[PDB]
Amino acid sequence: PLPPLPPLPPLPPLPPLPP
Amino acid sequence: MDEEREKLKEKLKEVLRRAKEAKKKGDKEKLIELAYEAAALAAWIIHKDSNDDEIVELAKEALKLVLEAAKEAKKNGDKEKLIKLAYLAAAVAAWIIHTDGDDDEIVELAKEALKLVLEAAKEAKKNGDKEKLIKLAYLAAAVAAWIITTDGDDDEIVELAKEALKLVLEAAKEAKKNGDKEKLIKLAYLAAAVAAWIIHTDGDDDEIVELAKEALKLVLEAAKEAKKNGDKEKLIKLAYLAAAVAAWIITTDGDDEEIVELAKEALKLVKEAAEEAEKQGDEELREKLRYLSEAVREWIERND
Repeated sequence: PLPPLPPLPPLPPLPPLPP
Repeated sequence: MDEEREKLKEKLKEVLRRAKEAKKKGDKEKLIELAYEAAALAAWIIHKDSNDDEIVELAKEALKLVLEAAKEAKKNGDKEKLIKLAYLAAAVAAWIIHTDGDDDEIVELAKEALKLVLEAAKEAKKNGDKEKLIKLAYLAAAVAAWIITTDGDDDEIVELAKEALKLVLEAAKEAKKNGDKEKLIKLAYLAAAVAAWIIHTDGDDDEIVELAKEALKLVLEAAKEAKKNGDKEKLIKLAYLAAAVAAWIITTDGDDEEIVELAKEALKLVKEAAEEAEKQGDEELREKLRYLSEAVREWIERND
């Protein structure tokens, strides 16, 4: 059959920390 | 082998053939239909990590089809098909990002899909639909979060990330007014991640500091709801984000009475999450939360 509409993507990784 | 991979491969390659025929022939509404089908085929064929390069090219060509169908639909003047195509473009973009990681032409394609969603979200606010506004803002922030990581040097990426952050903050405010809190939490996650990367890659200005403050108070209230829902896992990541955003503001812009208030609240949030992560047993997160808690205390307590 035809696949469903694109779902929401996974969350992006955690951001880095200040030096 | 995987018979479903093969069928999805030739089925998607069919749709691109028919779409290139309908474009050549001159009918536009079938080209929009074929764009819908290409996006669903593309996002599903890459729904998990695949090693075949032919799979990722069809996904990129499907995205290119969605963008082509988006610029024709804007000239015909159908707002609702433009919003759906914008949704599809970003979703397909971010799934190509998730699977293949970094190749060369996804940067320019994802950038084009990001500008498209920012327009649709403005147009969705004009229509007044809150469901589509949240989803479009979710995609804009998810895509902008990635682009600033891998690109960062491009001048246009700054403005698009700032517009995406400003967009998800508005969507997180209407999600608070609807009632669903799980969607608020994910929007706050994106708000912090983008805000942290903007200060990371591009420094501060008058507007970045103001947006980051809003994203910081947003994740603080989101982590307050995560503690009510009794979810340890999302709580410790929200506390990480709160400290991170608070750390990037203080170490680059400094702190007034408003920033120290939010920093203190985030600091007590991290100490609670550092306790919960050591219970659950997360060695990497346990030592990064200690790094944040110490770094934030040292900066706050320098006038002491």
